Amino acid sequence: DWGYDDKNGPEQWSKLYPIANGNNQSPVDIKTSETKHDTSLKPISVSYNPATAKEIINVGHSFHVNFEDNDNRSVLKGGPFSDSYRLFQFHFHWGSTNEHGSEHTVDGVKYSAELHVAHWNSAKYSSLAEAASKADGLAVIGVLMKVGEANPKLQKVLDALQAIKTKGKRAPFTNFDPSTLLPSSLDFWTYPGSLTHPPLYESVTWIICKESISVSSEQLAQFRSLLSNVEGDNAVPMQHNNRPTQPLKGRTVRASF
Ligand SMILES: [Zn+2]
Repeated sequence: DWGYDDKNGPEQWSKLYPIANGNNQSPVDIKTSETKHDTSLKPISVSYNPATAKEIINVGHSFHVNFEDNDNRSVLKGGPFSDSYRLFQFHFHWGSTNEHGSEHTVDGVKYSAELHVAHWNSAKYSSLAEAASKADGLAVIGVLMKVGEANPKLQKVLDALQAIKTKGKRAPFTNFDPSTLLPSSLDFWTYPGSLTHPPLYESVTWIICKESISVSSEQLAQFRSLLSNVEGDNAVPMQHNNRPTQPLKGRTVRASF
């Protein structure tokens, strides 16, 4: 079983998942002096239907907000993509303290947390399960979260956590459009990469926003007070779930700006 502690964590993952030492691993440090501006990149277009919001789940290492993905009610288009990608989930990563917590870094700078909005290629594939292992199967928008002012758009999500405190708990989570969590500028970086935890498939086209969103110290505390243990066991707070940055191995990070 994999996690984030020292026995089962990022430095150990290569034992059952050798792709952890692959050539297209994520996250990465984005060095802005080494990025290549690409005039061919189109604007990012998101069109999400709040009716697709389904469920919030404590998954032990994190929590997930899942969406109905049976049709194209909620889609990502544009950027580097010719295909339409269907929303299926969003989640966050965070760290032990405010000083770290993001997965991607920019010129070496670590942010406090990171939002991931994940989609699958419904133009080419019939299901998430099919798409997840294909090079062009997944598209994830990453948004760096900078500690500062409380973010009111996080409210519904944070209010839901009291109902899913321990591992395996789940609740309906409905009528929510996660494009409300995105920054006002959708200027972005893009590079070919991977899932940031097992199974670590190199199936993700990353879209990293240039503009951060805010999160308060107390909002981050709410993430960290989720519990990784099952109900009735000794409490084990979910202190962190960010992977260290990985070698670019010659990949190019492109800029839309
Ligand atoms: Zn993630």
